[PDB]
Amino acid sequence: AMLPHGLIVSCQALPDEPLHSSFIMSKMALAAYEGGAVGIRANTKEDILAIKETVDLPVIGIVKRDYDHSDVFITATSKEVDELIESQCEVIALDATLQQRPKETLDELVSYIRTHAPNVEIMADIATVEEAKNAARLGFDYIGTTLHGYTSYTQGQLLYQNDFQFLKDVLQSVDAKVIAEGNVITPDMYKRVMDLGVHCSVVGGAITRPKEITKRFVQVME
Repeated sequence: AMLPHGLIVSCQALPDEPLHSSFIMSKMALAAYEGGAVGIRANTKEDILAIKETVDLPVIGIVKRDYDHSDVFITATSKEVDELIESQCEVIALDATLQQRPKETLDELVSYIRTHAPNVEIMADIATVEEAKNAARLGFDYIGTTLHGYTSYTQGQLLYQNDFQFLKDVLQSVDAKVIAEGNVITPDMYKRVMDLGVHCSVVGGAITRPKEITKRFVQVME
């Protein structure tokens, strides 16, 4: 397995966020590497290639792209997969909910990846326990929780709620490698999720989003 136990840093500034920049994301990933991260989440082929220039950490690649008439935006179709194959990231991740996709179904997209990029591992971005089970059924190499609370049917939910109850349920329903992702904001939460038995945790905003860290300081004053 490409991803060792440990901390993954997500370096995925989108257009219109302050640090949107292949170049800046390559230096964020260099910082995460120097601080002891064991991998990187990255978005778009161009950011993946920039990152692969500054670090040798295995990278988890997505392409975030909206399609009309679909709620699936994380590596929705084989178009995004083909970009990621050219990028040579070690792990291709994709929304592995069962919401309607623009083109291939999720089943078909998994088969597509195994067919055309047999050397790459796959990772399932999921929002629910049933989705996690289905991803295990599809043979995903890793199962992440980034979509928990970020779908229309999980509004309100936060990974940490009720002492990480959702994560507990996920770990008990599958035997696949489970990745805690989404609002892991303190070293203490990170410790907690590793204690609960996840393989890795992914941290984004608490490391690579100074706007969001800034807002957390400023709001104690409200």
